[PDB]
Amino acid sequence: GVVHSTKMHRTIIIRRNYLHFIKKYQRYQKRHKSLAVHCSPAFDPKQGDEVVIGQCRPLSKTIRYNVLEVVSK
Amino acid sequence: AKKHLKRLYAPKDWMLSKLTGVFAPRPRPGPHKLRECLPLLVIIRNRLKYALNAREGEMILRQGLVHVDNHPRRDGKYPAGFMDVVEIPKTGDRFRLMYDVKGRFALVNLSEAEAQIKLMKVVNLYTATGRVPVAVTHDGHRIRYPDPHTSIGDTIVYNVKEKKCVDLIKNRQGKAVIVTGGANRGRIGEIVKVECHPGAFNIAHLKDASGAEFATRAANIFVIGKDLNNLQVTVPKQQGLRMNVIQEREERLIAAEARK
Amino acid sequence: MRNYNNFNRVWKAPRRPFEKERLDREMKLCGQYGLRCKREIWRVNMTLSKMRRTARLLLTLPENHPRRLLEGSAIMRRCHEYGFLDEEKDKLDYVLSLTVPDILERRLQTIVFKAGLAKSVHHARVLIQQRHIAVAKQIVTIPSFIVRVSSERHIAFADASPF
Amino acid sequence: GIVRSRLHKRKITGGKTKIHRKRMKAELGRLPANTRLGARRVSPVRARGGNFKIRALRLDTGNFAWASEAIAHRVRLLDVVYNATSNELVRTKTLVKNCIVAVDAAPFKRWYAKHYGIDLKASPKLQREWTRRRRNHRVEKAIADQLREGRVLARITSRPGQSGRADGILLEGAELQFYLKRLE
RNA sequence: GGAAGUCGGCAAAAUAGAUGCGUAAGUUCGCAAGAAGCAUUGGCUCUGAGGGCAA
RNA sequence: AAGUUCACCGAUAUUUCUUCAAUAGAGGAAGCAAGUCGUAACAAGGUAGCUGUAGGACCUGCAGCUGG
RNA sequence: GAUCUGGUUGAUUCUGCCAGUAGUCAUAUGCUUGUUUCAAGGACUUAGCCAUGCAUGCCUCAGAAUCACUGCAGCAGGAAUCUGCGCAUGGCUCAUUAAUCAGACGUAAUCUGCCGCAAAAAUCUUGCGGCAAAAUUGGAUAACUUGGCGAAACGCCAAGCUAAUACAUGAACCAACCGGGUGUCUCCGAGACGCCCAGCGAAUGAAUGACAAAACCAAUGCCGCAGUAACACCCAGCAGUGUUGACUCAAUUCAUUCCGUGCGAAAGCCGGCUUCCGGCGUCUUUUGACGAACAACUGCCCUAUCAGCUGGUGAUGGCCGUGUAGUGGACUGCCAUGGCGUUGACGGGAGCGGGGGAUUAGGGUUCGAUUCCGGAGAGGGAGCCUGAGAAAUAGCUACCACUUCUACGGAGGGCAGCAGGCGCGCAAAUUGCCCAAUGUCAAAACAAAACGAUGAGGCAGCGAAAAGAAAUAGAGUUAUUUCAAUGGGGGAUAUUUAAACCCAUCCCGAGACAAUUGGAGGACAAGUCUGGUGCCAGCACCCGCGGUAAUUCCAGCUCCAAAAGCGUAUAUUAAUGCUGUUGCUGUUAAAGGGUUCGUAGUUGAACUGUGGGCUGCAGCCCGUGAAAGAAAAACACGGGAGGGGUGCAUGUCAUGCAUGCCGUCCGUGAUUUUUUACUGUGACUAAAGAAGCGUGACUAAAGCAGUCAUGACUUGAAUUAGAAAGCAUGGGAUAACAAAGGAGCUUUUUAAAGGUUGGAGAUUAUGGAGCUGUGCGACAAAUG
Ligand SMILES: [K+]
Ligand SMILES: [K+]
Ligand SMILES: [K+]
Ligand SMILES: [Mg+2]
Ligand SMILES: [Mg+2]
Ligand SMILES: [Mg+2]
Ligand SMILES: [Mg+2]
Ligand SMILES: [Mg+2]
Ligand SMILES: [Mg+2]
Ligand SMILES: [Mg+2]
Ligand SMILES: [Mg+2]
Ligand SMILES: [Mg+2]
Ligand SMILES: [Mg+2]
Ligand SMILES: [Mg+2]
Ligand SMILES: [Mg+2]
Ligand SMILES: [Mg+2]
Ligand SMILES: [Mg+2]
Ligand SMILES: [Mg+2]
Ligand SMILES: [Mg+2]
Ligand SMILES: [Mg+2]
Ligand SMILES: [Mg+2]
Ligand SMILES: [Mg+2]
Ligand code: NA
Ligand code: NA
Ligand code: NA
Ligand code: NA
Ligand code: NA
Ligand code: NA
Ligand code: NA
Ligand code: NA
Ligand code: NA
Ligand code: NA
Ligand code: NA
Ligand code: NA
Repeated sequence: GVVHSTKMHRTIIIRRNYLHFIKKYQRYQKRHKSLAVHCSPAFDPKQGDEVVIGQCRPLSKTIRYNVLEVVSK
Repeated sequence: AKKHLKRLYAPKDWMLSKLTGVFAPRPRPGPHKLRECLPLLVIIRNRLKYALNAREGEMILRQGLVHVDNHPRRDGKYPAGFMDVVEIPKTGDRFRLMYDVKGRFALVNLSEAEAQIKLMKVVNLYTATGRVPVAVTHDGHRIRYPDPHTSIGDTIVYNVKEKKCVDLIKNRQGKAVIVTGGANRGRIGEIVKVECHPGAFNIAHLKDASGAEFATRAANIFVIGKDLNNLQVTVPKQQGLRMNVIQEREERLIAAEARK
Repeated sequence: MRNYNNFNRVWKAPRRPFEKERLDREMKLCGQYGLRCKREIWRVNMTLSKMRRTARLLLTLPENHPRRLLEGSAIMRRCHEYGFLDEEKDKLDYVLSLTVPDILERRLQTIVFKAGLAKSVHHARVLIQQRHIAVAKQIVTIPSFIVRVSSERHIAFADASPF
Repeated sequence: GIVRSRLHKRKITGGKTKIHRKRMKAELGRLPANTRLGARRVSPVRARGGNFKIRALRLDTGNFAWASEAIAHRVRLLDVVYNATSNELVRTKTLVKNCIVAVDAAPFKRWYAKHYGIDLKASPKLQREWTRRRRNHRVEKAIADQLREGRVLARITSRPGQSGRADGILLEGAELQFYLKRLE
């Protein structure tokens, strides 16, 4: 995904953008989803960067993923 | 929690008519999984035809006249499964449960000194108290001192009459396997090359005797011999050779024409 | 409740219930073959329709296809067994020319009339219903029995009948 | 009664969930123990599956280990001196995990003299392994300073309300200096 | 018991400080508004927050 | 065992507030379906018609259109 | 089968709707119905109220009988009670619900009776008066008796007897291996001895849970440094080697508490041989299977006359804790100010979700209370005990609304289980028979004195829902008499069935055993027929008939359509390119905004590419240069390869019984390496339903069977499609995402200066290898 907000402490919001296909009209549709991820101090991602996240056990009310890699810009 | 099993929900590997009753016998927990087992009541009554109904099937079983792996079983809900030896000494018939080429359960006749061994696939290894190594097989057996070279996926040749392992077959390139799950069940192939994908399933590529190529998940293969020549277990008549439906339809039409 | 026996319908009423050209054509068939009601004619229309759509789908959409060799000879075997098709013709295109009278010929009531056992189609109907006719030593009471070509030379009178 | 489910919480959008099922036994909770200093008193609790939990109500004894020497002894708790959650737990004298307590230092001084031959042993005899292990071995002044005072700070490492024990470990190194500054 | 007294609730009773929550129609948009209404408050022993100058 | 004291879960009742759906009402207003009083439109319909606006079937002023 | 017809005008060509027409396991209603087979059936309105009866119990050879119980001759059968297991399943219903569900997945975050395969070395007991050894353990309670209380109550009290596989207590030596800490003796650091502790599981703390070239000193092994798993004797190889993608996991050693939740050889029960040989049953530890709970990757109705929602009053996150079987704002204390929203949040409304049903050329529209799977509930709302499992309802407690008996003191109830009632409505069966089949439970195989329960389920009744097959004659004679055939029906040594039934099979019986429902101007098949009425009565889905000569009303005759069926009403599909993605209209018929600006959104120009030579065959450094160098690679792992291909030594205190005669495989660290989307394959993908392979259930709707001669066919039950999302891999033409905005832009060669030694523990120098200031030789350069 792509980093969307870094206004929390050791937590970021990432967004996934995709196209959804409607069978009747034979055309696509823009959709998105937002996830809350835990950001380790080993990483320093900026807004707009691409990250790789992996599933873990529930760490909070909304967090279920952990940052594993960050790609600059 | 659940104790019943509707007939429509029962596995299709058994041959139960939807119009005969509402219920089917629910197998108990045991050596084999519920979805991949054949209960003893189905074998006695619906396949061997020894029992006309389930009342007579209880008389046979509760007398201990049926031995599974050299041990009487008196429960009609006992989950008999793959590579199991069933012997009825009074009638003197010995069978082994295998998969035919299409995928259905098949009873293969056996002889003495062949109904004394069985093949088990190792699914887990762990260390028990006192630092002893234990291997868990595909039918629930626990071997307390396996070969030091044993690994997960290998096949162990067991001796049911005397209860020690005799030989070990390793799983690697150039070996004979039989598929026990999926759409290729009951087909005997030959391991060509295995793809290893960590975290996900491993894919194994196999070639039949006739040269047909197919693939399946690595958990669905069962090593049975060094190659297709010297197999360690008797297989059904077709020897795991799948044939085209076009030719299959033709021969039965010709054979039935000359059958009379 | 908890019953899984199946059942389906076999005929279909026509659209436009008052076509003059259809009404008289159906009356010729009903009196020529001795049928009781128009439901018999509409039953034959349904089975003929089912044959045609299977062939048309199978004809050219899938090309030479394992789904064409299969059930491409089965229909011909089915058609040849009952006598709905000519022996010489062996292509799926020639099953589209099947007509209602052709299927109506291969009926037990019609076969008895053309075999000389019965003087008229109405006489053939009463004989079958009276258990005076047997096929391969088996009493048959259904005038709709579609006689297979293999049993053509086996139809005769009944042993238990006074005839 | 008490529940641990998320059905009564608001959604992340701020909306309210319409609950259409009753409370289940599988999601229950129980009232806390509030363990305190005093003579031993515990009560058993039957948990799921037939197991038992020991809910301790008062404790005054535990097992404390000296990590540097890899030993342990059974001593008596003297006081509660610090709690990170709230100092009202120090006032009420409750025992929970990770709280800081002061324990009796007498057993550890005796083992020190019996092992390394240092008094903060009536006859030297042939037993002169003291110099054998006293080489390349030193004791921090902070630990030794309070050993002769009579009490030594320790950290509780067990959950008293779940097992009925108050076991711990002696503070050393940077952890000791962290808490000594707050207490002053 | 509670305005039945009397021309008429005259006269008396009644509400009440401070803090938190909450507050209608109407309206010249300023108000109406302390609208209406609900809760807390003592004594004692403790804990936290809110500063200056000298190196 | 009965029984005191506290904390928690909390039915039920009373009162106050929010939302949804239905309900009466003297009297006034507005539509639709089935004798009298005038011809506003259709022809230059006898003052060509029509649109917006303001005032007193309709009439008059102001600006616009031809569907003159 | 990719189809249309009537109605606006005096006529004509359009737009447009109304009406006709076909289907519905879609209901209701009216008039009719000879036979048989197969089937739905109080969902809709009231998750309204319910008299009565029945729906969950279980005993074998193998847990406890002194019935004051029954037979006969101590044996057998044993009522009743204690004990162990089950009653958390099945059955019913669809009130709630935008989560639940579908496909695909995780628990390394956890619990787990019955079932399978396994494991077990703690614990000074008993008898006698120190000696012995097959442990001859203890107290109490039902059923029973006596006296009873109460109107009753699936309500009770006291006293006296006595069982255990109920409860409690408790077994030394036989009997081993190994380890830690410590006192008195001998040799010169070694050995011996004495003592304390050392079992499974639990809590805490500390380690293990691998790696990937020589000199000097102290102590050590072997003949001075060549051999060389490790180790101070009994054991000279009695673990130097757990698993995974990954672990603070499995397991081992040390210290303290353990045990202060726990752990019998049931101190158990039956048989067969002549004393040992079996069959059961039970406690603790561990992991397979069967389950439970939690989590969320893509999809999931209408509404803006609902635009802001949440906000330490827990809302988003952080720290230490508590609670839980376990993760978590699940919860207490403190801290920060976040999270969601026009890609529709929040609010309101109608609905249980799927597999699937109807219709349709294709694209689609619509239904799904109901047989299989999942969720939820038991008049309403809370709380809880037992238990492996319940927030259980034919369990308990309280309140509210209904309701029952009474001697007035008190005690009871929960049919959305099966039949039956009352109400409600347009709308839905018998207070029947049986455990014979299919299953569940369990102390249980069947028989023998000796038959487990089961309104689950079966099978009969009622029952034109719907679906198959089929009667109401046939052939002739000169218009009016001659034949043959019989099925309805009535019976049968009989057959079927748990008993019945039905059905099949056989035999006294005709030319009233007699068919209806709508119509006859047009759409739309069929009268210029005859009376009666006279814009009245009436017909008419639409157009329209009737005002004294009615093609249409009321009747007779004749004719038409379907036929054991046929009309009417209401919803729905098609007709409908009249919802238009495929595929609609907008000058005058309905409908372009008065004109501009503008943000999300939708759309968006060209280019980096003709391979050559000898329809083919085989080859090319596959532009030009230049010929090991040049235009996945490269170090290192023996705990990597069942150390992969290409009778003579060795030992002998040996179970050494042994050992030898160029590219790949595996794992680890360095080096820069590009996705999405589309497309082709492969894997994985409940039945029932749909498509269809085979088969003369007399045919068919069906079903998966059957066919051929002490049995064979190795009998058969083949295949296919199934939204979207997820997994692996091949291709690069059309596209997307991301980045920059163009001045943030040589290599190689030697010379010089510097800053493994036997093993284990310290000390030293040299050498690598990199890092700089120099010097040298050679070769390039896309811009002298
Ligand atoms: K006029
Ligand atoms: K909503
Ligand atoms: K039964
Ligand atoms: Mg006959
Ligand atoms: Mg008052
Ligand atoms: Mg007065
Ligand atoms: Mg006053
Ligand atoms: Mg009003
Ligand atoms: Mg005028
Ligand atoms: Mg009991
Ligand atoms: Mg249930
Ligand atoms: Mg039922
Ligand atoms: Mg012992
Ligand atoms: Mg935490
Ligand atoms: Mg729907
Ligand atoms: Mg259900
Ligand atoms: Mg009922
Ligand atoms: Mg009805
Ligand atoms: Mg029933
Ligand atoms: Mg008439
Ligand atoms: Mg006509
Ligand atoms: Mg217009
Ligand atoms: Na009959
Ligand atoms: Na109802
Ligand atoms: Na029902
Ligand atoms: Na016991
Ligand atoms: Na549904
Ligand atoms: Na429930
Ligand atoms: Na009930
Ligand atoms: Na019996
Ligand atoms: Na029957
Ligand atoms: Na429609
Ligand atoms: Na159409
Ligand atoms: Na099917």
